[PDB]
Amino acid sequence: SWDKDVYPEPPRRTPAPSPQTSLPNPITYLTKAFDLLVDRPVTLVREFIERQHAKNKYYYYHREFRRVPDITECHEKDVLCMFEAEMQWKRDYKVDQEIVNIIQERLKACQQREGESHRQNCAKELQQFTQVVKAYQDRYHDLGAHYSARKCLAKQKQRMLAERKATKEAA
Amino acid sequence: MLKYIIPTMMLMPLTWLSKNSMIWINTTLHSLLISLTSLLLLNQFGDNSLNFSLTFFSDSLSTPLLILTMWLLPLMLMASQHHLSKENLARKKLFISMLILLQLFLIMTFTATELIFFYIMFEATLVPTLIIITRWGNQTERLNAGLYFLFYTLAGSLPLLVALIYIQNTMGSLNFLILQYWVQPMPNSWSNTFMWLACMMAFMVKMPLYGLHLWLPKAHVEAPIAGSMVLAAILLKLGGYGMMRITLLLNPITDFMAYPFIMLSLWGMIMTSSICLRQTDLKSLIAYSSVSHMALVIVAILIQTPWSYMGATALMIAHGLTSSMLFCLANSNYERVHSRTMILARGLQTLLPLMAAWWLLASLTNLALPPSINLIGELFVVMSTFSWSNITIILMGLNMVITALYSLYMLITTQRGKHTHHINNILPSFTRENALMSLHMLPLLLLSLNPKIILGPLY
Amino acid sequence: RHSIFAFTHVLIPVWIIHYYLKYHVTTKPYTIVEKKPRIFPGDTILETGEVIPPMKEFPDQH
Amino acid sequence: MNLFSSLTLVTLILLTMPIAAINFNTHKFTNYPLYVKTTISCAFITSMIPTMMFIHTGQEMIISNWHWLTIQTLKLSLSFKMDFFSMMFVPVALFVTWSIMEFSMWYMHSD
Amino acid sequence: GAHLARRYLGDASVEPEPLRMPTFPPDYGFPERKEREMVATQQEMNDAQLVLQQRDYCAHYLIRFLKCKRDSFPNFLACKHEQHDWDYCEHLDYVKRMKEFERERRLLQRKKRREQREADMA
Amino acid sequence: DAPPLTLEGIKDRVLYVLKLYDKIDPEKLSVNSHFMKDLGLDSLDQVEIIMAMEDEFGFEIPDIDAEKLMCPQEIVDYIADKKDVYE
Amino acid sequence: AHIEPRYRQFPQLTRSQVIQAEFFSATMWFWILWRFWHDSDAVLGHFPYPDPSQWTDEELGIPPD
Amino acid sequence: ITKDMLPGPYPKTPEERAAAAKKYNMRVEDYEPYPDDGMGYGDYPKLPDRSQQERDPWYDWDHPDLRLNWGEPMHWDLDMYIRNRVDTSPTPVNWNLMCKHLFGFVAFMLFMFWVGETYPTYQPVGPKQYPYNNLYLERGGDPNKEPEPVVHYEI
Amino acid sequence: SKMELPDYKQWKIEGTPLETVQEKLAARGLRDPWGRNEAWRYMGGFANNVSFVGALLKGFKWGFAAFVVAVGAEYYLES
Amino acid sequence: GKRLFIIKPSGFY
Amino acid sequence: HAFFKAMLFMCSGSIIHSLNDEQDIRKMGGLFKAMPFTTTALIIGSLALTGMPFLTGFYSKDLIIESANTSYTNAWALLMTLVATSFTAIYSTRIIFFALLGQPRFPTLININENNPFLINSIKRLLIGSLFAGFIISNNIPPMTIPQMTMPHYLKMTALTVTIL
Amino acid sequence: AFLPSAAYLTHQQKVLQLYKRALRHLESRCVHRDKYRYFACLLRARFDEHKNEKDMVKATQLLREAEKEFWHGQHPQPYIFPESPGGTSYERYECYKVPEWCLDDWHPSEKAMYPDYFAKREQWKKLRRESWEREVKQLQEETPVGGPRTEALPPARKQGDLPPLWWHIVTRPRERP
Ligand SMILES: CCCCCCCCCCCCCCCCCC(=O)OC[C@H](COP(=O)([O-])OC[C@H](O)COP(=O)([O-])OC[C@H](COC(=O)CCCCCCCCCCCCCCCCC)OC(=O)CCCCCCCCCCCCCCCCC)OC(=O)CCCCCCCCCCCCCCCCC
Ligand SMILES: CCCCCCCCCCCCCCCCCC(=O)OC[C@H](COP(=O)([O-])OCC[N+](C)(C)C)OC(=O)CCCCCCCCCCCCCCCCC
Ligand SMILES: CCCCCCCCCCCCCCCCCC(=O)OC[C@H](COP(=O)([O-])OCC[N+](C)(C)C)OC(=O)CCCCCCCCCCCCCCCCC
Ligand SMILES: CCCCCCCCCCCCCCCCCC(=O)OC[C@H](COP(=O)(O)OCCN)OC(=O)CCCCCCCCCCCCCCCCC
Ligand SMILES: *C(=O)CCCCCCCCCCCCC
Repeated sequence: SWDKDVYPEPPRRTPAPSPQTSLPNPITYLTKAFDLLVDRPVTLVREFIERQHAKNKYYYYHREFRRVPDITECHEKDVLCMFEAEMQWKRDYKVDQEIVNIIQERLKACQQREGESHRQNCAKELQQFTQVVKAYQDRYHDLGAHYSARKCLAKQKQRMLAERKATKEAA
Repeated sequence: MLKYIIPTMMLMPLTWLSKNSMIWINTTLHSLLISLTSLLLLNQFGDNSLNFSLTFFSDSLSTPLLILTMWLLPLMLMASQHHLSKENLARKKLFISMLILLQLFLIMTFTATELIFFYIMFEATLVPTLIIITRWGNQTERLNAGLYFLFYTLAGSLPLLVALIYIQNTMGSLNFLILQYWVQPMPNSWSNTFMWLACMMAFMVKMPLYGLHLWLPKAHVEAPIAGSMVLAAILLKLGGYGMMRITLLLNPITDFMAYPFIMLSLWGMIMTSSICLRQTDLKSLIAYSSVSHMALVIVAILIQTPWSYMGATALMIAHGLTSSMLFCLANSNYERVHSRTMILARGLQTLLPLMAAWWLLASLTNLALPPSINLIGELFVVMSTFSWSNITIILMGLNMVITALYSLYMLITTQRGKHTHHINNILPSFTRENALMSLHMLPLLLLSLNPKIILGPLY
Repeated sequence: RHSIFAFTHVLIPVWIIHYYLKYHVTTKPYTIVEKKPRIFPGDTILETGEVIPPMKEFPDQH
Repeated sequence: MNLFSSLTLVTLILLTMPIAAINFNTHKFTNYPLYVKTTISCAFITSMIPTMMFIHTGQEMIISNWHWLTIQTLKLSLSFKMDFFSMMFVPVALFVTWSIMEFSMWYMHSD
Repeated sequence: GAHLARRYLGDASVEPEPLRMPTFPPDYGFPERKEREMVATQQEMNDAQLVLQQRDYCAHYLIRFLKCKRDSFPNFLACKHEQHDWDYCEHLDYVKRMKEFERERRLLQRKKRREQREADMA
Repeated sequence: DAPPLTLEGIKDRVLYVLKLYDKIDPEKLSVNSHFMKDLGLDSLDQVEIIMAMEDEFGFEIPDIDAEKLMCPQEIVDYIADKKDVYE
Repeated sequence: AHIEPRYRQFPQLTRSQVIQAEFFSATMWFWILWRFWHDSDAVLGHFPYPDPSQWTDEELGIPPD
Repeated sequence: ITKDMLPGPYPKTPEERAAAAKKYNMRVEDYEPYPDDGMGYGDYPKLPDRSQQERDPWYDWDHPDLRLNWGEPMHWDLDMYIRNRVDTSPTPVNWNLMCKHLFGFVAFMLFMFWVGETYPTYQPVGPKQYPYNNLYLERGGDPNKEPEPVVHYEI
Repeated sequence: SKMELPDYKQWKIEGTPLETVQEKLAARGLRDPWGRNEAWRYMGGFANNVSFVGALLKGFKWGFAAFVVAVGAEYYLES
Repeated sequence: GKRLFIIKPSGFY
Repeated sequence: HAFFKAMLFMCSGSIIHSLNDEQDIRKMGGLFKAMPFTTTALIIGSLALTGMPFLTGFYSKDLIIESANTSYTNAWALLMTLVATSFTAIYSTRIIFFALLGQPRFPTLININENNPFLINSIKRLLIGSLFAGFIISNNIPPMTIPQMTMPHYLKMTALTVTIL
Repeated sequence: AFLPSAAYLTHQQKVLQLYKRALRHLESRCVHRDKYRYFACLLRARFDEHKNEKDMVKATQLLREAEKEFWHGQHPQPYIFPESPGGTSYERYECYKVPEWCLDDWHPSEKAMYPDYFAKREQWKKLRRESWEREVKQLQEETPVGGPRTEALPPARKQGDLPPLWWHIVTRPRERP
């Protein structure tokens, strides 16, 4: 399974079967046939395999990178510090890529799940998607294929100069 | 990288101490073992490149070119052992030594941590290629083709030497790892304009650029089959590798120095595909197809977006496998009809059905049939050039139409129609030939399953 | 060996694909995402027991 | 959910099985066109069940079963859209293709 | 389809422009005009997932018809009465739209006769 | 489909078509009956006989061959040569 | 037995193909007449198209001045 | 193959023209080269620019797929005038009359689609009416804002 | 083996449109020599083919009879 | 009967 | 469209095989009785193509015409659509006239034979499709728009009148 | 114009080719057999009117304007026979016309599958390679100086000698392999 907080799902509401006609629907008979012929042997083989997993348990871990000094507190042309800062920046860039992927998955899953009323019922997912794409575009767009922490810091300094100038001229 | 350099050098006593009937089998076997061993370079990381020593490293760009290079040597030995069967034993060992030595130069060309070592290995790859073309080429034009191949590359690369030694005197180092952190912006001046030209024109010749491609449909045609395989599969990609290294240093001047070369390549992919529509020589048709495919890689490096680099390295690997297989199919017909004229041997599907299946699959990978990595690289380059300018979709689509046209025209001309009546030495396909075709095609199709190992440093 | 086709071409693939979808695809988020079932006035929710109130009584036209 | 997606993918995998059969052959077949016609008939049968349980409720799903590639923000997955269009076109195309292949066993016989 | 001939081969000053009509106020000519009552609740046709083209003023018969169509499976010829109720109420909505068209056309006739009577008087 | 032609069947069908032609009486006709020398027909008649052969057997005789088939045995031999009968 | 080809004359028919052709033509006309009996509105019309010229001014709100 | 069987430069003397006409296996009176404007044809014959489709299909050609014979001088554009490609055969209608009729038909149809776009047909009805202020929340409207009330009335 | 061809004397064009053709040719002194070759097409089983309204109304009789039977059956079934 | 030999290229290899 | 157009090609291919690879309608004729089952299914497919009432083509094409008439539409596009609807009837009865009706124009060795159960069953299943699939699918698909069912009688009877003309 | 035997077309051959093209295009225009038979007799009368014409200039002029008549009145899609060039089945089976020399490259395990066929093929190959030198010296002694004037081949003259250049005419593939 997965964590229900990061991949949210509203609770399922299926209606009770209320048949009006007298002819038996083929779907319930094919569902019982599926349960007997398919689902129970699959469940038995999976239980056998899960017993074999339970005979010898072992673990893998999530690699924790401690935060190293970033590019702003590294000296100019100091490769031993700015190498660590660049590796930190690239890992943060790849994680932010996967964050945008998670929010796209939420948005598309919402559109399919809500079906025909998706324009009304997926306004929060669309809002979260617009916010995270705005942040990603201010943070990493237009850097080029030779991107680095120096390029991203120069883009941030240019944007902050523009924002400071716009706030200064508005007063 | 020394664990690959040392067995490639040990292929020299392996090819000179072998028994006289064993010199193909031993080199094929142990080069296949080196190609098996090449997969250890896939120890790549999302942040750091696999940095071995002060001399050698391998990021996710050099690694697929290395695996393709170490895979190409047994296939060149399989392709070139039939037409060199009646050769002297010493000249046969010299041919195998030139192939092994070209691989030895290439595997430490792509892994060169420092750029003048890259230049020395990069221009060292001329000499075994020149010896192969001008010695074991078949027709009269191999000497002139060796002249063009030598003197376009050195004319482009001797300004590159002065440019790299200038960077060595200015930055203090030509280590690419140090230049990832000591790169300075290259502003607009005439000095930096000719700096850009000196850093780029050698690789523009090696790709080749349109207008400078005139070494290629003579060097790729007048070579033997192992020469044609290595020239189409690796030696054009040395140029794109050098571009993707050296365009780290050429910013922001590339953002307006790229325009004439982007025009040359966007129009050269139309013109060379149109040239492929009217070729009588099949091998020259594959040569101009290689120019047409490398024009997109030039555009993708010059627009320098991440999607463009991913598509360019995918298209380099895909084109290496596809063009090597197309030259091997052309050789499989040339070893029967003894002519490179495409209209001579016709209707060959009536005679060689499985070889015609290999023709079909190589023509489908040539036209970038999805989900092949041909289409992956083609498609990512089209995405990035559309984001560059929205009007480049006209040229990209017109190129794709002409590419499908000459690919299936090649297929229909050689394989379909009524067979030629006066040709009766069409042997059945040997096991060596079909094995060569499958060892090209089956990795190219398996790479569609897990394509992330050929999408470069910024996948 | 008279109905070996419906065994070897359906009943083994439904087993394989159901095992795959049940223990490797639906174990990952948003792989199999389903449009939620359609709810009408008069329906009873199985997950809640909540009964949907019916529509307003019609201004009858014919 | 479990019946719909399973018979959805079993239809396509059942159609891919005779491609493996024609590729993994040594002998001359015991009537391979009858084998492919029977396979497409049974694929029509397999595709009729998700169509019926779409006609019942309107049940739709996406089967994004295999992550293929992620180009920095574009997660490309093998993704199957089981909507009105797939549910009404797959049995029509399988029924038509079944009739075309039983026509083909007669028309293309001397080939 | 003669109104196309009356708008094109005639004048458009008396014929209504379909993209912008009603041009007249809905109370101009109606003392205490009643509103169109919506029967299907917004959350009811939200939960019924109706198409936004189908969420008109007679969505309640469509909800009843889709409920019968779901409930009478597989007897696909069982709910013709709900379908004809929905079709009849759509027909009545179409008659209402025709009444809007004829109202705008006759008020353009009224404005034309008004300005011609004014040009004759003053 | 497409039952094989025999020389007996081709000769019977060719003489059958030529007996249904009003400028040839059937009691004179044989396989060696030259159309101009024996039967006394025009070259227009020979073109029409070739077109009736084409409409009978369902393939076109080209004019370089149609100008030369001047007896029914030549026609039967040509249809044998272009249908490969008695395999 | 199979069919023997004939010469310049009407070919041999099977009884099965003739009764199948007649049965499916009869099924076509039975279905057309049956659905035209029960529906009769998908061809000719479902609802009576009202006449706007015969509509009064009081139901449309046209005040006389 | 050898030197004096390969193409050469443009023939200027009549004996060079006769030697070239012997070389390309054709008559001296039928041998015309391409005109020496320096384009790079040499002494190669200018054949009458026909497709291979116009060749006699009933003749027993040496290359029946190509309708071409052995030793026959090929056209310069033989790869272009194959039957898989450009056909120059005589057409039942004149070329200019075909071009005029096709261009006039396409232009008339585009002009009439533009006229029908300018004069569209429709039905004598009002606009389709929708509840809840023309479906404000359903069309993605934000609930913090409040739309103008769009009220529809009975008629 | 031996496919026995029918009589060539039995294909006489009297009673066919070939007769009308030869009459309208003999009105100007022309005579047709290939009419008996074409005469099999218009005689025997291929003579008197249906019209187009006869082609569309194939199976109308049995279909309308089945329609009468089914309407009578549902009128007797409601009671 | 009268089965004809079908000339086809060498399918052994 | 899938059912009756696949069946029209299958009936044409039955004619092509029975007339020894003959694909030209000027060398056909008289197949109303020599090929009775192909004739039956070709007439049924032509009627479903032209929009005969309550066959499979009716439940789509009649709704297409009744929705293209009753909409804010390019009028020249609508008029060319109706002229195309007439032309469908014209070429369908061209197929029926030259292929089936009249007198034989094919060569004299009649190898007409449609007696394989592969051919009979393959045409039969698409024939049941061409009779009933429009009705079955139109009653099984849910409503996705609002169908226009009120229109004047010259506008409801447009497709049938133009097809009969 | 273009023939393997002759160097030209005679006037009589041009008239006959015109008459055949005119009847075929008329049959395309006049689909039904009785109506075609009527108009074909009318066309036969139009050719029989100027038939006994002894002025070659007048006959050449009538032939030329009759070609203009035919060009103005040709069917745009005339009926072509299926195996005739242009037809829908023309050169369809050329992909199944494998030449005879491809049997020489078979493996012996599939030559063992047909022992009598290859045992009967070896005497054909033997017969051809003993006929070859005699038919070459037959051609060189009968052909005049300067090469042959026409593409006609001479037949065999002795008994026991095969006709010269017979192999790729006799051992050509069938039309339905
Ligand atoms: C890691 C595990 C991987 C396992 C799965 C492997 C996945 C695929 C791998 C490659 C498959 C193709 C290789 C075989 C064909 C080439 C040789 C040939 O002609 O054989 C014919 C021969 C049978 O024919 P024959 O009649 O006896 O003789 C040939 C005839 O004379 C004349 O021949 P012909 O013309 O009649 O027949 C040729 C026919 C001609 O038909 C065509 O050319 C049509 C194909 C194109 C259109 C249809 C496909 C379009 C794309 C959709 C499919 C991909 C995506 C699907 C997913 C859903 C959508 C996202 O082509 C085929 O039948 C090929 C079928 C497979 C097609 C794959 C795509 C090829 C098209 C070009 C590239 C397209 C993009 C790349 C796709 C890559 C996918 C992995 O086949 C064999 O005997 C098979 C030999 C063994 C093959 C092994 C293949 C895998 C080897 C990998 C080894 C290492 C990994 C271990 C796994 C091993 C698994 C077995
Ligand atoms: C493939 C064949 C053609 C290959 C073309 C290769 C590129 C074309 C341009 C090459 C220019 C020469 C190398 C420049 C290296 C730049 C290094 C550098 O520091 O530059 C800045 C320096 C600047 O001087 P500086 O470095 O001393 O000063 C410090 C910098 N400033 C000025 C800011 C204080 O540039 C130069 O000194 C001159 C550069 C231009 C040199 C022009 C001469 C060559 C002309 C073109 C020849 C092309 C090949 C012709 C033959 C082909 C075969 C027959
Ligand atoms: C007859 C042989 C069948 C198998 C018989 C033997 C097994 C018996 C039955 C049990 C099933 C096997 C065990 C479960 C299966 C494995 C489960 C699992 O987690 O697998 C890991 C994964 C599942 O995906 P994933 O998301 O877990 O991992 C992807 C890997 N990363 C994250 C690194 C990118 O892989 C597979 O299951 C592989 C099967 C792929 C099936 C589709 C192949 C497509 C072929 C064409 C390729 C090109 C398409 C390009 C376009 C795509 C769209 C854009
Ligand atoms: C919403 C927008 C809608 C727009 C709609 C209209 C847009 C397109 C306009 C027309 C352009 C395409 C048509 C022209 C090219 C047609 C080529 C073709 O079909 O060739 C077929 C030809 C043989 O055909 P045929 O004569 O039928 O053969 C009968 C038997 N001999 O075969 C041959 O002769 C062989 C030819 C081989 C070489 C082909 C060379 C031509 C290639 C043309 C490329 C066009 C690229 C367009 C790029 C557009 C970018 C925006
Ligand atoms: C006015 O006439 C409104 C109807 C739509 C425009 C005219 C459509 C004319 C073609 C359809 C009817 C044809 C009657 C033979």
